Amino acid sequence: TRLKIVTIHQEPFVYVKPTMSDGTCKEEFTVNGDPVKKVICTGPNDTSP
Amino acid sequence: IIVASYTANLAAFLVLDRPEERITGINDPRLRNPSDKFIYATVKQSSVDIYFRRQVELSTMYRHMEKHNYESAAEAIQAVRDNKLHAFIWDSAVLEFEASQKCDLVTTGELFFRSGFGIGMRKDSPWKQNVSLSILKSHENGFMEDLDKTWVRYQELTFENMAGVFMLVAGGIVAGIFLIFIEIAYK
Amino acid sequence: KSTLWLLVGLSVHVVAVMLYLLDRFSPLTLSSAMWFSWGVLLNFSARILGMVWAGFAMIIVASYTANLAAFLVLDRPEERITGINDPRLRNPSDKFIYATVKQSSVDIYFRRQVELSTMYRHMEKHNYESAAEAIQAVRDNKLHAFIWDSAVLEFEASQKCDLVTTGELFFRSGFGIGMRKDSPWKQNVSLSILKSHENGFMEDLD
Amino acid sequence: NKKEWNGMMGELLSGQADMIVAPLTINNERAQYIEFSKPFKYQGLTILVK
Amino acid sequence: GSPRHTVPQCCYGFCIDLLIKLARTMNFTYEVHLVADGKFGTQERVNNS
Amino acid sequence: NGMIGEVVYQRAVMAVGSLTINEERSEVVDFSVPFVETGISVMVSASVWVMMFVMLLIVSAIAVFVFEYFSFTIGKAIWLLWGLVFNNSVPVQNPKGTTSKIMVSVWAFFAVIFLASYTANLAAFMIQEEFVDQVTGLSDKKFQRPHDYSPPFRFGTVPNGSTERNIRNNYPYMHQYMTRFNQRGVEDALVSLKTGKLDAFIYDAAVLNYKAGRDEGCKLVTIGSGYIFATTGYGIALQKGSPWKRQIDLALLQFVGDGEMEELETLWLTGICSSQLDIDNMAGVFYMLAAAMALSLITFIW
Amino acid sequence: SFTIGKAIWLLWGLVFNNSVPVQNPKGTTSKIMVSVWAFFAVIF
Amino acid sequence: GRDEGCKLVTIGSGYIFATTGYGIALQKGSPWKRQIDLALLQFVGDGEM
Ligand SMILES: *[C@@H]1O[C@H](CO)[C@@H](O[C@@H]2O[C@H](CO)[C@@H](O)[C@H](O)[C@H]2NC(C)=O)[C@H](O)[C@H]1NC(C)=O
Ligand SMILES: *[C@@H]1O[C@H](CO)[C@@H](O)[C@H](O)[C@H]1NC(C)=O
Ligand SMILES: *[C@@H]1O[C@H](CO)[C@@H](O)[C@H](O)[C@H]1NC(C)=O
Ligand SMILES: *[C@@H]1O[C@H](CO)[C@@H](O)[C@H](O)[C@H]1NC(C)=O
Ligand SMILES: *[C@@H]1O[C@H](CO)[C@@H](O)[C@H](O)[C@H]1NC(C)=O
Ligand SMILES: *[C@@H]1O[C@H](CO)[C@@H](O)[C@H](O)[C@H]1NC(C)=O
Repeated sequence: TRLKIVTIHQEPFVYVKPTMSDGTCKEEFTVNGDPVKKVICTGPNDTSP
Repeated sequence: IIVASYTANLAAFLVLDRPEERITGINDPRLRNPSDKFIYATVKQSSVDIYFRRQVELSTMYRHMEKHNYESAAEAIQAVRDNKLHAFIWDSAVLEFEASQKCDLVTTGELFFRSGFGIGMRKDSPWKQNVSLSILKSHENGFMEDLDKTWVRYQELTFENMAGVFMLVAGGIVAGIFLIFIEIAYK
Repeated sequence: KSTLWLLVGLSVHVVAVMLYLLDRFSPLTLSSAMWFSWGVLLNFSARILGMVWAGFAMIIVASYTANLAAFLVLDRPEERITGINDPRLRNPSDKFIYATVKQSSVDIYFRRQVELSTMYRHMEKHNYESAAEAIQAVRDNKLHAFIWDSAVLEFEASQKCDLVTTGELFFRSGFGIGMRKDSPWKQNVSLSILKSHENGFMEDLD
Repeated sequence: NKKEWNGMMGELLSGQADMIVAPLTINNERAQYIEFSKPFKYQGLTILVK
Repeated sequence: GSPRHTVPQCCYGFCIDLLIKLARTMNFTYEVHLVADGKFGTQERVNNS
Repeated sequence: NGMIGEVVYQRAVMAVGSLTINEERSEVVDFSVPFVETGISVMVSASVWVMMFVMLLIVSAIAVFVFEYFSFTIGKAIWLLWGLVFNNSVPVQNPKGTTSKIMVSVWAFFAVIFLASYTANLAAFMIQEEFVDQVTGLSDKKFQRPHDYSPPFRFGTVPNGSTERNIRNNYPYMHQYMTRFNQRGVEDALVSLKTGKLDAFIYDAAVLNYKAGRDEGCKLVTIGSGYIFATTGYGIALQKGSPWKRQIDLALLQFVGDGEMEELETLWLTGICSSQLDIDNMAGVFYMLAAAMALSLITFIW
Repeated sequence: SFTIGKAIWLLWGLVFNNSVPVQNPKGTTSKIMVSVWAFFAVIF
Repeated sequence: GRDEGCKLVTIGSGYIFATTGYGIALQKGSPWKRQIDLALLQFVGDGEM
């Protein structure tokens, strides 16, 4: 039932934002009032160099 | 007839001719034998690299684009913004959205290797038929148009050479003020 | 190988009369003021409206220069074929009449090429005997194209300037002397041909 | 002297991942080893300049 | 057009003077005549056999 | 019926020919990988004046200075100034001051280079070929009702098609308005669009692109490039459980992944395809002269 | 007062849009001819 | 055709020049001559050249 999902940091497709207070997101709207339902992902800051 | 010839050669200078900043796609012979003036590469370890590696008529560019392989596409954006590049190979709609972001980033006219983005999947698995049926159900309704409304569809004077002439006209007026006061002192 | 000017003329024939009425309403002379308006549109609020109309006259003559430049510089009549890669000849019609000499090398050369079978089926209803028949037919505009070698067509272009060739040069071939089988007149006759090649006798024949 | 994979395919084939939901360029060689789904996005290649 | 009219006329030009140069080079006499029809020649089926 | 009736009932092996892909066709058989992008389509038939005003006031102030040194051309120098920009040769005033002659000569040199640059601007506007459209989407207000706009137009598809099923599963009222507007043949609809027995037509994308690439005159013009459309692909249909499917998919990926597919598309497509018009500019001319006579009627109160 | 044949200096002088004063035209035939010639000079 | 900016310009298109051709050098009396000649005539007269 739990599916491992992995992706690459695509610039117009995968937007990564730091946490606001503690493991949370900022619920913002689009230009048409649609709230962007974010997801809690886990990843590194940059590459190995 | 002097000012008619001047109108004619200014129309020759700024209308008909053009500095060929464009490449006209992959079939540019000057990029078939590149140099240090034509700095162009792609993302390191991509499918486009293997696609150009299989084709034997794209080996020479494969000998060139291997010199400056970049990790991410944002590295290529920062390099071509800071004039470290001259051309970049990438897909269409991402560059269209970034052209909506930055107006200086302009694509070219040609379009080749019409490929497709999907979802990377495993071998024989129960997540094969139902997932593809869900994708086709997303294709058949207006959800793809809504996805285009999220990111794809949502986008974001004549002072060329005679502006300096206009500034020299203004400076000539300023100097002519003192020249006319000297002419007033003359008579 | 106009009406908008009439509308502007009717407009200014209204404008000059109403500006003379404006000048009369604002405190020999009639025709003189009309002639002054004639000198206004062509080489005191009425003077202000007249100088605004003079600005309109400059933008009208600038638009006239601009659209005559559109009329003769950028546009080009589609009278060219640009060689074998023309979709007019890949998909012919009733007004696309192209042929060659009947029972020539063009027939076999387009009969081997199976993708050129459309021209093979088209020219077989139009093949003529001699090239002079082709010249006489294309002079009366019965033809539209003619697949032929370069030298004869360039010589007839020097004769008749309306005969214009195209840009592409395909199937670079060679013309020699028709010779028999094994014979002693094959070797040193060809050596004489090569001796004609090495000197300026080809230039003399040019 | 053995050929392997890395990146998303390296994490997938090692069992560390189970479903690569990513806009990956679907090509010949990567489908020779694993099965792919039908693509959602369709676009070609082009050149970005300044 | 022509029931029987085959006459000797005058011929000159490019290939004629080329053959005159060849006859100046190689030692031979000649017999210049013309082709009967107006065709090059194709490998076409004769109507019998 | 058709190829689905031949393949599913095991009278045919596979559908090598072209076929639209939707839900129930993917339910009955298993399609291959796509090879061509074939969606659906609809075929149908502010700084110059400010600085010139500032320099106009500067020229008028210099003329006032010349008048203060040395007949009524205090504010009437503007009538000589902007009037002789346009070189229509209106008799205005003969100045005696050398200052005014030098200033008007510099202004006239600026006017000559300004008119030359304006002819260059008109040529640069004359370079471009503008593109106009009538319907800009599948959700058009024209598509709601043809009585809503002044021409009652007409739209058609091919009969018995999967596009009709997609419309009936997307917009049943569109099928209701299409029921009065049916037709039979693709080339019949082509002749109906050319002669004028049809206004717009709804079909797939690349087939109409091939028909427009071979058409005389290039009058029928597409709308967009698959942006407000279905944007699907074509593949090969095989029976469910066929062992040859993976090898056919690898063969298609080899045929696409070498540039040979682009050569085949180049072989089987065609990549082909005035007078005076200033009616918007002339309408602006008439509107500005109407505003000018309105301002004159305002100033007539004194 | 001097427009016998001196109007050539107004004819070919006002072809070129020079804004230089030359002569005051008085004949109606002269003014109509100068208007037609001025349109001819603009198109020329 | 590979010139940087088309700086060097040719003269003519073979008019007051030698106007010769290229061939395959074989030995005198070689049996492979006719086969290579017919192969070249096939390679030119099909659009492959
Ligand atoms: C030129 O053509 C003639 C006739 O085919 C040949 O000339 C003879 O060549 C042989 C040598 O093979 C000499 O011994 C003879 O003296 C030549 N002439 C005579 C009198 O027969 C040969 O084909 C060519 N020879 C040259 C000079 O190139
Ligand atoms: C997957 O698809 C089949 C066929 O439509 C259906 O019977 C089944 O319930 C679906 N669910 C699964 C197993 O994910
Ligand atoms: C040659 O042929 C033409 C056409 O058949 C004929 O009219 C003419 O009389 C003939 N002339 C001679 C000289 O035989
Ligand atoms: C003419 O033929 C004779 C035959 O003996 C030969 O010797 C001579 O070389 C020839 N002359 C020319 C011009 O070839
Ligand atoms: C045989 O018939 C064909 C039909 O085209 C014709 O072209 C050919 O001239 C005929 N052969 C002879 C000997 O006339
Ligand atoms: C569409 O299908 C119907 C049967 O449902 C048939 O009668 C009709 O002829 C078909 N349309 C065509 C091919 O004109």
